[PDB]
Amino acid sequence: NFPEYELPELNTRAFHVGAFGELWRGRLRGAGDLSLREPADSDREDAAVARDLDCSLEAAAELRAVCGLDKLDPEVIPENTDLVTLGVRKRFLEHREETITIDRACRQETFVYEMESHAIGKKPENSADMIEEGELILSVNILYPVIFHKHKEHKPYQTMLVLGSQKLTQLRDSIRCVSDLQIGGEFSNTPDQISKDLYKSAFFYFEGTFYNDKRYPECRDLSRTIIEWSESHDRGYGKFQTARMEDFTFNDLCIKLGFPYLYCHQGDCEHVIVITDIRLVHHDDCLDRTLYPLLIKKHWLWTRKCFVCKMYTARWVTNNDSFAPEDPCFFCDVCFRMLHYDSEGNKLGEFLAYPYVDPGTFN
Amino acid sequence: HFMKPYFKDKVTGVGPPANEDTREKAAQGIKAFEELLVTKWKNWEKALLRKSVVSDRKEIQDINQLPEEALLWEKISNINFAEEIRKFWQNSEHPSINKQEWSREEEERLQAIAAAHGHLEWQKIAEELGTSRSAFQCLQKFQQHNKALKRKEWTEEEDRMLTQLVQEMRVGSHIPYRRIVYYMEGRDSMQLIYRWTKSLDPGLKKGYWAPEEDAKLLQAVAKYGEQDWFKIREEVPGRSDAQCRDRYLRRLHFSLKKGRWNLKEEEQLIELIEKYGVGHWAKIASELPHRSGSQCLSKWKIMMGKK
Amino acid sequence: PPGLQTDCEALLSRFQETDSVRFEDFTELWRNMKFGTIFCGRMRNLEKNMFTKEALALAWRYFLPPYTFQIRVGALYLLYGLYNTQLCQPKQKIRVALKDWDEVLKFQQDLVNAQHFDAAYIFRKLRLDRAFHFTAMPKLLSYR
DNA sequence: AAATACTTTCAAGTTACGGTAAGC
DNA sequence: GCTTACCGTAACTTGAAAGTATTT
Ligand SMILES: [Zn+2]
Ligand SMILES: [Zn+2]
Repeated sequence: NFPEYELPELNTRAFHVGAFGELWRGRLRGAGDLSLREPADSDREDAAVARDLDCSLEAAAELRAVCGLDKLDPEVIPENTDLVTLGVRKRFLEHREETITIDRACRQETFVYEMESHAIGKKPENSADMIEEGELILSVNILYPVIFHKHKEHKPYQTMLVLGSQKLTQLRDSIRCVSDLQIGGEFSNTPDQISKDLYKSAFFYFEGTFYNDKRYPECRDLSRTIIEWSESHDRGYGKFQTARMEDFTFNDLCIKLGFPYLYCHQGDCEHVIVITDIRLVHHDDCLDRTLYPLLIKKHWLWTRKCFVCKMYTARWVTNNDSFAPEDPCFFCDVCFRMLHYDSEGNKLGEFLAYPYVDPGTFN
Repeated sequence: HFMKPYFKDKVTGVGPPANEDTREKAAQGIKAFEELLVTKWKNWEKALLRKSVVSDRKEIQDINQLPEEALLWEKISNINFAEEIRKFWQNSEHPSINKQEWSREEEERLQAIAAAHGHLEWQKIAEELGTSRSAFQCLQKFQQHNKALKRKEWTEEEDRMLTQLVQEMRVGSHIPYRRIVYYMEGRDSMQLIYRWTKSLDPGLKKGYWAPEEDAKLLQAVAKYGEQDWFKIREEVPGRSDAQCRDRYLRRLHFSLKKGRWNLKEEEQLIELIEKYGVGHWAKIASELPHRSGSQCLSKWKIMMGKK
Repeated sequence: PPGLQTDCEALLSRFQETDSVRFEDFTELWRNMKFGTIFCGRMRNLEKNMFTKEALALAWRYFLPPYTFQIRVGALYLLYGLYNTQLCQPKQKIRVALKDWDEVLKFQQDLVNAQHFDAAYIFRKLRLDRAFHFTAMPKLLSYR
């Protein structure tokens, strides 16, 4: 199961992931060169090379001597000539120091760095929770649904690392969407007063087969409509199949690298998943099991402020209101109750008001 | 292409019909992501709107010699180009929507009448004061001018809330303050940044300065030459930016005479207050050969005390 | 990556010309052009990581079979040097695919086969110091 | 109509001030 | 009478994300 290119530079032919992992483990673990243990030595390592490399001991000693590491002012660019990279870096640094008054780590750069590298090198506090030596590591990309206008041109995404031996549902749980917290009923003449976790039923779509969530009784099934419609008369998408999500783990999932699979949850909210770059577990990454899945990338979405104060964040959204100049006008908790109620609900009758859990504060 | 809907018929692209949870969720009242964004209208849109409204809104003579003043729905909106026009034009409404620059004299009446009226029935006051505005604009002005929506005073009980929130919502060095202000009652991002960075941090040190700290601060300043105090803060062991700046400028400078006053420096200070101003002390200290910014203010207060 | 491939090909050609390969002879060039100062530009953390991974990936690319027998050994030396002198706290690592490993091992054993133990011990030490990431494919993949 | 640009906003901060409640 | 840390806001500032006037 050699994973090669199907399309020229962008796509990979399908392959059973578990067979790939077993292929690496069998091909490589025989020499004992993948392990998760952090680190007369000289002549003993010399005998080790003379027995493994199988060169006469003299050559091993000569090489252990002449190779070394020393043969091959820290943050200062010297005058070194034959380095185009150093020349360009020096020019940029000079132009930067002559054109800036306050230079430091910006908010976006520190955000992305401290998000990506904030768990590496960690160790399990318990001893029975450490990850295995041969389990895989899969990087998945989950695109955001469109929330602003600009997301229609340069759509963003979020990334999270998921092991190769844990079930689908442990990634289903950990995909963070705001559409699991929407509560908006219709509060118009009642200003004071369950969430969108009343009905939870989602599914994956991997290489033609649907994976449904039938753990707890609800309106569990959600892939029935597509099966009914898109293949009886369309004649355009071949044949689909079902399989309960909580039964399969990531090794069983025959997939492709760099293809837009699907994840639909809470009715019609759909995220496009683009898996990429599966590898083996190293001894540097966070060696644990209760931290996976964990996200290593995210988006710094804006936040909406109330249209009147312009100082707090929106909490109530009013539709078809006879006061505001715009139809979907948002408000804080002070503007709302100070402008829309005369000590009583619905100052003016033609007026709709709903709670508004904004995404910028919940991401 | 693959965004929404993911399943689209190759020939047509309609997409699969509605789900069951989808129809139930829409019937409940929950709003999609696309329902909370609305496109704004460009200038040409407003021009076309107005001219269509004018065109829509002896008698044969009356038609054609009509002045543009007197004249100034589905048919127009659909055929020519759909309820935002019914609100945009009714609320842009050239004849009677005039949010001119707010002159100072109307502000006092608005504030006093709003306070006396109970801060309620904004349509009623916006029709009572006869201000040629809407109810919304009066509230917006009253809120922007309001001086009772913030706190500007840190108590004991809210420092702990700040600490708990910033310790449960701190990933690495990234500290998102706006989400905290959402969870923090009656504050905003500026005040939380101030408090956490300057006073409330557990790491920082609060106390007197020993001579060794003074020597290190002098070396750091001589390295950096009285700029970029956020870099200087590193050399001094834990002291904040504000502490270093204030201490060096107004306490430790190489030549800033301090102690009791005399007659002559009093002479210069009194004349200079009567000349460069009384409400600002930066310039008053700037001309004064020895004393600093704070010392001039303190001395003026002591003068008032003596009088 | 401001034109690394220019310097990389400069050093690799200046070492091709010798036809006397040995780590006694590559280190001479490594210190005569002082290619070890390429990581002392006073950079931040993100640019440091990106630059290190780009340099290591480029050297790896130059190591692969579709080159001569002369470029490959010099690129192996370059891999060794770059991985050993990079200034990172969690040192960035080179990226090996799956379709490459069999031929890489074949080349290594052929090189050991005839008294060329220099590059042999270099590669053995790279493998032994846990410097690799064993991935399905070299570069991250995604439609766009 | 796809593609390209320029100018807005948002959210970390950083700096320069005005005062305070203390100290001998 | 003096000094000394603390206190808190107005206004700049770096730069990606998001708007949006113009191109062929
Ligand atoms: Zn979602
Ligand atoms: Zn408000």
